[PDB]
Amino acid sequence: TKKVGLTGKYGTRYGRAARKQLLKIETSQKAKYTCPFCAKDKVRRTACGIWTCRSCSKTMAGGAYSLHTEPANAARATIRRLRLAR
Amino acid sequence: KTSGLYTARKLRTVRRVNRWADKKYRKAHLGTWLKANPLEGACMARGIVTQKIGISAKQPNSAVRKAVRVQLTKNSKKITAFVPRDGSITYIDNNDEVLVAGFGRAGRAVGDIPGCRFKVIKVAGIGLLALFLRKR
Amino acid sequence: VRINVLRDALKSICNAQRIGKKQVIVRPSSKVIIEFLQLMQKNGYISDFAVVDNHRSNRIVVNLIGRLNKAGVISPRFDIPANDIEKWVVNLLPSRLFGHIILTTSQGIMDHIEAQHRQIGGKVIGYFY
Amino acid sequence: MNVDLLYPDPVEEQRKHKLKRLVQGPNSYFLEIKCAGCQDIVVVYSHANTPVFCPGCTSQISIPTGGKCAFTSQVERYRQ
Amino acid sequence: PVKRRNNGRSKYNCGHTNIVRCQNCHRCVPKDKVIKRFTIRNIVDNTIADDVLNACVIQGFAIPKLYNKVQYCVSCSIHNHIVRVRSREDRKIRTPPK
Amino acid sequence: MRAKWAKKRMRKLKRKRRHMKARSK
Amino acid sequence: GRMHSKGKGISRSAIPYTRAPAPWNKYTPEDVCEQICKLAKKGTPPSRIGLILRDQFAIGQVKNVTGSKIVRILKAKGLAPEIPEDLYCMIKKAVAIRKHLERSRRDKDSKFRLILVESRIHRLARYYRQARRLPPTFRYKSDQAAALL
RNA sequence: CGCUGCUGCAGUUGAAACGCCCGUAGUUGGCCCCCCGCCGCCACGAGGAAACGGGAGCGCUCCAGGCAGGCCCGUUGGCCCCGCCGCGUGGGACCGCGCAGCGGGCGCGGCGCGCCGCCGCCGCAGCCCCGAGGAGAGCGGGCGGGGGCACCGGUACCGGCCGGGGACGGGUGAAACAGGAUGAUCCCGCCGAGACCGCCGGCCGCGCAGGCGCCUGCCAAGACCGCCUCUGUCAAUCAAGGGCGAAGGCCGGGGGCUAGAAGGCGAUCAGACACCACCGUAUUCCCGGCCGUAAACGGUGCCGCCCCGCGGCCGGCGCGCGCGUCCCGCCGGCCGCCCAGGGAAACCGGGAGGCUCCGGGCUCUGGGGGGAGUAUGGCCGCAAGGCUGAAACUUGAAGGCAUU
Repeated sequence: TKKVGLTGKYGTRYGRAARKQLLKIETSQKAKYTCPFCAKDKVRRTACGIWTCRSCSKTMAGGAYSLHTEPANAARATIRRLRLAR
Repeated sequence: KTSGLYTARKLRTVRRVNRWADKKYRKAHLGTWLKANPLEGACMARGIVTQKIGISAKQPNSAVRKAVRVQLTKNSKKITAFVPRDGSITYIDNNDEVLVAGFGRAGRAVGDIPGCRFKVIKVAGIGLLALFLRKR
Repeated sequence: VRINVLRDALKSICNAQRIGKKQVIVRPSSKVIIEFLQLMQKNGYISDFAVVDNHRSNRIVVNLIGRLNKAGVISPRFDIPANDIEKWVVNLLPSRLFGHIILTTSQGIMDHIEAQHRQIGGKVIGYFY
Repeated sequence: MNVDLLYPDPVEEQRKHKLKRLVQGPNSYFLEIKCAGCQDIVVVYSHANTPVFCPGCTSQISIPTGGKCAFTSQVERYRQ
Repeated sequence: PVKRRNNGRSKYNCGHTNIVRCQNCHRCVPKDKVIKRFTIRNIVDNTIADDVLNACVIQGFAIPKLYNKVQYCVSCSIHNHIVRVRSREDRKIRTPPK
Repeated sequence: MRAKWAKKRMRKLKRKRRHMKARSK
Repeated sequence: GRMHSKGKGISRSAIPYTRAPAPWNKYTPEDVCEQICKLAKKGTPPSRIGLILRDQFAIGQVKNVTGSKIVRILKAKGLAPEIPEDLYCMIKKAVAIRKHLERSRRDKDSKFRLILVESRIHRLARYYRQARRLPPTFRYKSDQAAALL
């Protein structure tokens, strides 16, 4: 138990860069996110892009390793401003 | 400075740590010098002269100060010692016992003899001064 | 923070004399400063000292006749053995006959000359010459 | 001039700060003031920052400021 | 020794000033140390102003002025005589002279 | 800048020395 | 000097020399103690209870008119704040900066002010715990602070 | 040798204030109660080996000595000193520190007492220092390039065009390599992209420092001020420990206009591979982490006190007056000049003053020049490297500030 928290599965294999990158992505993939609809931290991933709330029971499209993504958060915000204008 | 009736420990610690900062205390009490000194705490030591050599004078003086390369018996450490007085190198011959004593600068070098830390005092068991005055 | 009340009071007393003023006001009044001023007044170094009642920590107005050279506090209050009340005299003041070190003793806060006669030793509060 | 201490000038003391003075003292007072609707006098702080309402006209008579409270309705003066 | 209390800069109650460049040298110079002489001149020289003023067919148009803040680096300023090396006595003077 | 140039020279000797210790482990 | 800033300021309050009630003031100790008790019913903090007595009523100094300070009046009625108001007011501020921090992760300046405010809550709590004005069990954590407010 | 500094060193520039802020131990704590209980404290006791040291007497011929000697105090050989944190008694200023109700009676509680109870039993003024130019909290009122986040506008540079028109254009110290009838440069009409926030813009301001400047909207804060608001010392500095920290750099993505480490190049010059011209990769810029350094400066740690005038600016507040961004003050910040004072001077005087006349509190660091911020071990970092950190050895100066 120390630096390689979830990447201990790999063992002494695949090299440090891959394990460090995997530690960020795998932690995000295995994380629990807040349902936009039910506001409870029970959204988990079923497949890349498919995230399902285990309380709300709602499936939402999302980033492969995160419910929301940085490009997409920008897009919703631009769409609301542009929609308010038109 | 620390000014508390209960600050004696801090003041003692500061003196202990700060005392070593002065170079002369560190030479005297660290103990590195005692191991390093070719004469280990001794006033002087005996040795055999492997080579009679002359060390050129440092500027601005110009001279071939006469010196001997001596292997001290106690530590088997070879050293350079100046043979004092005029033309007294003649008494020294290589493969001859000699006694080497400090130059009075406590391991430092005196005047224009570069890197000479000691002077011969007795060659073949007879004092160099006596030979130059022709006493013996 | 204002740890030593005496030091602030006595530096103001000496700063006012150096410019040369007739009245000085000391911001904090302490019963020890009041005693210190009293010993100096009796010896004649200073005149009347008036303790205004702030109802908070109080103030002191000390009248200066101009005869005080240096008045100071030795901090920490150090412990002076009776066979050392003479050692302090030469290190701190000018001449044995002129000058007064105040030391607190079980008998009270008194000048060293008095303590030396009583054969008692206390804890030094400060030097007034 | 022989003006000295322990007995200092009142006018000179006012200009000096409340705590930087021989006796630290209030710089504020209470005001006897009379409203347009009600002629009874309400005693108010001179530096009230609280919302203060008249015992008569429903609207507050106190307007809070950085220093002395300003008033919105009729004004009396100098409490006695 | 410290030559100037100002330290050659007018920085007071600050740790950093916006960089500007010498107009001549192009050296980055903190805004406080720049020489900064503002100049208001005329679009054409006085020697040509008379002839241009006569030429204009407009009723009352003066030669329009050009406003530029020249900011110079220390070296650019001493070489181009914008500022002079003064004695320790006159170094203190602050009023614009001449 | 002889002090800044001495430090760089010291660093290019310490990195060489660190490499030499690594050859022998 | 300010505890957590290199700032020096003096904007204090100067209590009068007279510790005796003013002549114009007509409120008996019970009259103002009643106001203090009804102001506690509104839930107003003792800093506000003291201000309300000062401006709507004319009792500029409560201890002058009564014999005890606002919290002594409250403690006698057992109506004092369970958590002393000073700590509680710091705790409101800590949660308020923490709420803003939840939206913005790049306000390093805001985070810094939190460390200073939190440090006060710890310092005042240790004094309050030692005085026993706070139960010894009390611990200000941070994540659990939202519930504590 | 005050070159180790308790007395008693130094740290603006000679060597040396940690880049900043929080912070635990540690150290240090405003004022305050006359009366005692425990402290430390101090006084004097006992009791503790001589030698030695100091010292009484004594002519070993003097002497270094030695306790001798002279018909002799009970002839001498006295007396002082083991630093003793031990003890005994006294004092109780200073120094900390004490939460609990008392008191009467019963009562001779198993030779005297206290306990330990029990009874309101009517005897207690029964039971609160005050409110720090300490600190936190509050409310009010303005304040600012303080922070974040979204939105945005403006030219300029660069590129891609449409038109026009015609020989050179760049570049410089002078040039030269690049560019130009594939019509460049130049002018206009547009367009793309990415940076950047001009002039206003400062002895302005804000921020804990590093730092901070488009336009709008939002969010949380912050110092200052005013106060008859609250609390009642809740504090000061700080190893260990946490966070932050220009630029350059590194890592994983985005982006790529401008400059531009490297690279290449034309001119130089004996040679320049350098400066100067030109092209240009990393970089610059964004997001998520690292790094942990700067002449991170005021080369000046932090909290507190008094301290001499004359100014300017800045943010509050109040006073005067008819009355104006007027005037005088107050508080806080930024500053200039400065009488003393200090200093080796330079100078500093909102301190570097109140210091050989040397002692308000706390931390840090230095101890001639090098070797060397090296070696080695450690810790940390992806690395670069950071933090810690010698010695052998060498040397008579190195340095500060002034004056010709």
